[PDB]
Amino acid sequence: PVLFPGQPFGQPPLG
Amino acid sequence: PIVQNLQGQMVHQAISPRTLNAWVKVVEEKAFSPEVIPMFSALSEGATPQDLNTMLNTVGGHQAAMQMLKETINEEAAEWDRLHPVREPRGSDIAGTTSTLQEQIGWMTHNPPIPVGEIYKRWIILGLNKIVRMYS
Repeated sequence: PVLFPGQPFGQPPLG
Repeated sequence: PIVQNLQGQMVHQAISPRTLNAWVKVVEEKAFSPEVIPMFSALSEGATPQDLNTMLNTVGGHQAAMQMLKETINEEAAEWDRLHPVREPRGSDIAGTTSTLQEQIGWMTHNPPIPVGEIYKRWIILGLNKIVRMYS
């Protein structure tokens, strides 16, 4: 997904 | 946001601390009553995806709701990608996780616009309508 649970809105993904 | 200035040029301004403080109060007082959506829309006139994520991240203490909002964004972003065969923005670019502010401004002021702020805003409002419904 674009947003993981407990990834802030706008946060680029760690992978 | 992207605003029309006095000369009539479309220019970028940072989302203002005023706006952000108003948005903080909206959420605090009203939680998710019907009128939260009109406030959100009014406060996010011309918003870039960067702006919108700044507003969203101020939301504290509503963890289930904000998860529902993420679900909607992911759904809308996935359908966007599927309907825009594979620079043009992807779903993650519209949501601001993978695009720069200058990219966002570049799309928003493209001729004709690729209005990523308005698109992302549509996704968010869809999400908020589902949350508001749930609190009804």
